Amino acid sequence: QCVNLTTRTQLPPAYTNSFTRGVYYPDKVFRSSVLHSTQDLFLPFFSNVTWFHVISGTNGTKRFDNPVLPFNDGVYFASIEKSNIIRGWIFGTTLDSKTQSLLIVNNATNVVIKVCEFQFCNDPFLDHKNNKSWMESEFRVYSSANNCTFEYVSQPFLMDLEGKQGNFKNLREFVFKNIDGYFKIYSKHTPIIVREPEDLPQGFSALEPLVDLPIGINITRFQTLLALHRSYLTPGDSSSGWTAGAAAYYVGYLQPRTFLLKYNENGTITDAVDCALDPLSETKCTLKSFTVEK
Amino acid sequence: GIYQTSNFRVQPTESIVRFPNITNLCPFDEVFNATRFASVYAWNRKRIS
Amino acid sequence: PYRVVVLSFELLHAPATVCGPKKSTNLVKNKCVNFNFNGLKGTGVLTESNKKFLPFQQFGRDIADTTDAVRDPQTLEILDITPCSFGGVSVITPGTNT
Ligand SMILES: *[C@@H]1O[C@H](CO)[C@@H](O)[C@H](O)[C@H]1NC(C)=O
Ligand SMILES: *[C@@H]1O[C@H](CO)[C@@H](O)[C@H](O)[C@H]1NC(C)=O
Ligand SMILES: *[C@@H]1O[C@H](CO)[C@@H](O)[C@H](O)[C@H]1NC(C)=O
Repeated sequence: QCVNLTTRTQLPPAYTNSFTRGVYYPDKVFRSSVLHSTQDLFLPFFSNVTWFHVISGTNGTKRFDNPVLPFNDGVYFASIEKSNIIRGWIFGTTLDSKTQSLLIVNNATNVVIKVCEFQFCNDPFLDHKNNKSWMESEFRVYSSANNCTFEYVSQPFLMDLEGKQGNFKNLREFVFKNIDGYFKIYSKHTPIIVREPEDLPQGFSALEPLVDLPIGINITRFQTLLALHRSYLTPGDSSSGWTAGAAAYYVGYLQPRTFLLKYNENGTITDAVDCALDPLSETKCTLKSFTVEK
Repeated sequence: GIYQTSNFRVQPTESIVRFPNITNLCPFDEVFNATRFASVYAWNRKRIS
Repeated sequence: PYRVVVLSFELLHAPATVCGPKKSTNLVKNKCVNFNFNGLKGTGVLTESNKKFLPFQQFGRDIADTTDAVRDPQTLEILDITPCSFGGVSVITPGTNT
């Protein structure tokens, strides 16, 4: 069923600046307390990224946001939740059961990487009933499965096992690059406990490499798949009766840039500085240090 | 006097190569040890990856 | 009747598919040996490495961008590598006419 559910709230995009996120281990080499300058793809510091949300505080049956997005060179996805509303992704060029599409679906038993093509609905997603026998009774992700030649299965990426509704102790950050016919996915799941629900956390992190795929197809457009826990918070009908929960996720972008990174004694990344933001940052990059004298 | 004249080194004698096991393999038994075989016109076309 | 199968492998090598290295070999330590850990061939002397990699790290690197430690693909232990010993020779003489 292509649902095409009503009460479609089309709103302008909320903007949140990119506060010193978007760093990842560029390769598999190891270092020890050194300074390194690297020219590669990164998310530039302090850039306005798009904020999307699905929340039932005021509109339990009216707040859904699953539009298509362009995948120019890579994205930095981030999500803050506690009940795992975000569950899948979709990519490709035409998405008309004619071009290969990547259905990264988390599942529960095992994450599945699929290259196959499908005729997806106008508003594809998944929903699962509030019943005790929890199961995605609505396989509304698509309706046709035509042709493909590669599939892959692995252990599903872990959850924080914090299934509450208070301060969202689930925060998951992902980066998806596609170069040289390799689809590389870096990620990190930062649990934390409490944080003011204003924007993305103000701090620093790192993005360990997770997976690589040698599939090698051109990519130009994508979007996200939300599996809903359709409950009796608005009891009765299903297609129109559901809850929007409380979920927020931010979408950024990548640009070629030069960075200076430092390593600790055991080789982890503690902090880094770009080479195009401020004249002082340019001076740090050129002098190759974190301190300068008069 | 003294004369810096020669350079010496120690050369190896043997080689070693390593690889991360053979854990995954291509299942080809089902081809030869097939329960039943395909007809003359039309055929099974098995893609290996 | 004869049961026959025809194998047809494609080309153009953009979708690298099957391949195989196979043929693993033995290990030695504390001797001048050539090593081909993962196609990063080198020559030198092996030993242990007390330093700990990250779980995804494969082979280390030191100042001046040189290989210094590699994790063995079989036993998953990070060994340390040192270049072969070498040096220079000086000759002391008191005089040919003496
Ligand atoms: C989810 O896991 C089950 C358990 O093996 C599996 O049968 C099912 O195919 C998986 N889902 C998808 C979409 O593959
Ligand atoms: C680095 O890691 C080692 C163990 O891997 C630990 O003993 C040490 O305290 C760590 N140091 C820092 C600065 O993280
Ligand atoms: C390789 O296989 C042997 C077989 O016993 C096993 O002991 C070893 O841990 C394996 N190593 C890897 C990296 O799979």
